[PDB]
Amino acid sequence: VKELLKYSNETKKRNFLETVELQVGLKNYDPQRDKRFSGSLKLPNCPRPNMSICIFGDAFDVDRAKSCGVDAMSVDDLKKLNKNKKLIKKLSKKYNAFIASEVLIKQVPRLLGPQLSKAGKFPTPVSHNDDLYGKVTDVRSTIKFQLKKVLCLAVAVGNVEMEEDVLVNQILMSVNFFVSLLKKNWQNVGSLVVKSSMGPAFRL
Amino acid sequence: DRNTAAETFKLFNKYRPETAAEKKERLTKEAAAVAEGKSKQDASPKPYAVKYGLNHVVALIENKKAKLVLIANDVDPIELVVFLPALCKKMGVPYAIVKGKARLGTLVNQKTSAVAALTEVRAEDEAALAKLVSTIDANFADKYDEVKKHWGGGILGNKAQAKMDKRAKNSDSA
Amino acid sequence: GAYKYLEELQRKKQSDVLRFLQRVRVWEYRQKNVIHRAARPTRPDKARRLGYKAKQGFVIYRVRVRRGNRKRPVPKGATYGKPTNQGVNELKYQRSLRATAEERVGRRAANLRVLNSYWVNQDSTYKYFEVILVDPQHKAIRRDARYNWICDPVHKHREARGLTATGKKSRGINKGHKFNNTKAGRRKTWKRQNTLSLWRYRK
RNA sequence: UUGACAUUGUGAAGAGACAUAGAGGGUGUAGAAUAAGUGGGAGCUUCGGCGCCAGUGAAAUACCACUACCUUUAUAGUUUCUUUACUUAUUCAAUGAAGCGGAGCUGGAAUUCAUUUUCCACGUUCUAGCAUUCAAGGUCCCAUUCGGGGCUGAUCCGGGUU
RNA sequence: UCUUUGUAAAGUGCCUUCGAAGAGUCGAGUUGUUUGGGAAUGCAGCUCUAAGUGGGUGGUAAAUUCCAUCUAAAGCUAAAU
RNA sequence: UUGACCUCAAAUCAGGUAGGAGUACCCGCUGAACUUAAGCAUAUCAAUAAGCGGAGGAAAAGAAACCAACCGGGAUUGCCUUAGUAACGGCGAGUGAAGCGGCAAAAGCUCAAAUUUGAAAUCUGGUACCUUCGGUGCCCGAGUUGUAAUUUGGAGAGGGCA
Repeated sequence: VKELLKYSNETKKRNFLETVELQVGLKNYDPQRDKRFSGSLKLPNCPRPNMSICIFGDAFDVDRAKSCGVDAMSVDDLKKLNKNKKLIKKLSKKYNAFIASEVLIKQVPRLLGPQLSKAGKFPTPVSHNDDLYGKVTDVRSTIKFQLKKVLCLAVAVGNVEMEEDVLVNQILMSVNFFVSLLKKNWQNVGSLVVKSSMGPAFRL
Repeated sequence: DRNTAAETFKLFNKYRPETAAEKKERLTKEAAAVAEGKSKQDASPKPYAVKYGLNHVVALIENKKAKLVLIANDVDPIELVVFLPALCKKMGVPYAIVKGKARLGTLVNQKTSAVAALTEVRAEDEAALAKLVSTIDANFADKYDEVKKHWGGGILGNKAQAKMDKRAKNSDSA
Repeated sequence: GAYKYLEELQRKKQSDVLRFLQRVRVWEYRQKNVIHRAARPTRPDKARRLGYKAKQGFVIYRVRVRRGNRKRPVPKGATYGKPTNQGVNELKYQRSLRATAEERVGRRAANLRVLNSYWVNQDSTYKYFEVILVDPQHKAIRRDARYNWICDPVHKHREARGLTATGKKSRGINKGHKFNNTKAGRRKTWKRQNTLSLWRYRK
């Protein structure tokens, strides 16, 4: 059972000595192939925030650059173009739309590398900016499958009590298992090495 | 060894099953008693004889009623008794592999026994029982994993041994 | 109870202990005669579920049978017939070797009666079985109603008429649709359907 | 006749990789800097120190981990090969299964580098004779009868007939 | 018709805890034979070798998923013939 | 040194038993060929004849690891029928079952696997006596590497209550 160990719970709270927001990290284990279309290619809604700081480079257009002055992080435009291609790196993830898809060929050599842009997997160019901003400032997870076999993500903070973090590790177990393709093996819950950022690893 | 065997067989000479004359005597006793005192087989006392027989002993082990189990270094269909070390180690009952089913025969008034077991014991010899349990557990039950790792046999014959050792001496040393 | 342990141990054959015991015993049995007396059942479980009750009268014999196909006679290979029937080397002898063991000890201890038998051991040259014979004239078995049916004289040589354990297999007698050539007996079910039945008032 | 599997086991070599840890290794640009990749992330340690930031590049670090990449087996059992070594299976042969194997005992080749480090011997060759009675002798018994017994003569040890 | 052998044996209602069931056998590959049995009906030689909500059968091979039926690898028994 | 155990033998040991005959029916093994195919090599004759092993008044089979796929039947054997059918087959010549239905006869069950453990409660043999195809007492043996009762798949066991 996931109750004897911590795995999201109260048991690992005094093991780390840093009194800063240290988030818990869950690692899935499933042998896949080297291809890019297989695996769990989905980023769901995380119901409790991961408690991270992230600012959004909303480079919007006429119909969508008005809902950023109420509940957002930064208000940008498409005219400010000579900053996000040469010097500035003060960002964590952006958020775009479908109305302007000809500016995307310009911010690729600087922001596609450290995951500051969008290519094909994360819901960054979503049009709706009046309801999806109650989901991105409550910081989500990071489901990104690597080359051979690992899936490193983040669930919540270890200092958060076991009451908010009781339906979050359960709703995340139902995403890498049910959007699963048929290039996955038996017992897809095979090995879950869960360590936050500083202490020991607690596995099932 | 001979010391613990001597102590163990003094203990079992104190506890023998009923022979024919004893059974006929207690038959006359209870034939008097049930006809006169009408005690439902309780005018006779509770027995304290040694439990024995192989299916009997295995049942007493599986129900954890045994205090001590003895086993022969014998019977030629060996699959009869190779599981009793594992049963006694699995159920925590102490056990010792005594030499000869002949001696186990003579303590039980039979020819061959191949097992013997104490389940009850009177209050006179609890300490001697516990001392024997301690010595046996020092010998047999606690070395069980290590002996389970050892591979017995393989000792060459002495002509082959002497030829081996001379060839090994003249090849590495002089 | 401790025949369940012997039962399950004997089910684990190629494990290291049983292949040690199998090697010592194939050596020992190969150094004795072809048919000789077993003083005690080497497998009390497997003898015991075939009808052994250890009292006066039940006898185990232990028996080596030569192992393989049946090189036909008719010397220098010539069968004198159709090339349908011109084989020698590959013909396979419809009775099992377990049946041959039972039949040979039936002839040698002719006073006794075979009951069943069981495998014990094999190398490439030989199979070794043990037969579980009963002495029917002994007074411990002429009484004791669970085993006195052997005393009736219709069971003289059950081993030679296929009436034992391995006989009724080798006759193919079971129920089923897979035994229609031999279900009540092969030749009775042959003869009842090559017989032209004629009535008086011919239908 | 030739092959494969079975009968068919046990030691000692050479490579393929697994229980089981860890030291280290892994230098195309840029970037304090050898970032094989990823996750958390603005801070930790008494302090120092690094880190956030800054800047960079496809990859931003202090701090804890996973997959990995080339070594390192020191710990345990399996592989196909070395043809090596084994005796217990199987095989062959001989004997009224008679003297095997090891150690010692004298001599003696042997030269001593401390004292023996060594190996060979260890009852019969002029003769168509003889060789048999628990063996004569020696030594201790027994109860001296007339005789019997034990040890040695014929070194012990392991019962593997060789 | 003489004993009444019996404080023996057996039957049945409810509840609980259980519930042991047959291996070099089953099954399989091959080989010979056989059968109406046809990607193999039975038997037998060899080689491999099981399982336990399992095993077999369900007359076309196989993967996958239900369903029904029985319980093998021990044994006895008249009459219709 | 005596006493046991295992195992293996020998006795004109005690007491038993197997052998051969018949073999028409029954259970197996082994196994042709003439023949048919208007030739002949698979086929057919034929799972036959001859050979060999083994029984009885019948043997054998038998209480389902079955038949079905139904609204389900229920051990075995036999007859009538399915049926010269499905199926096999140089798809030639030929070979060729079974379930369902109607009757005949109807019959069920037993071991292994569960410690009786406040009691091997079991049995052969020898002897004494007798209401001597057997019964009772006693004594040696067999046997707890396990005999009796209990249970056998449909149930059944242990407890508890009426």
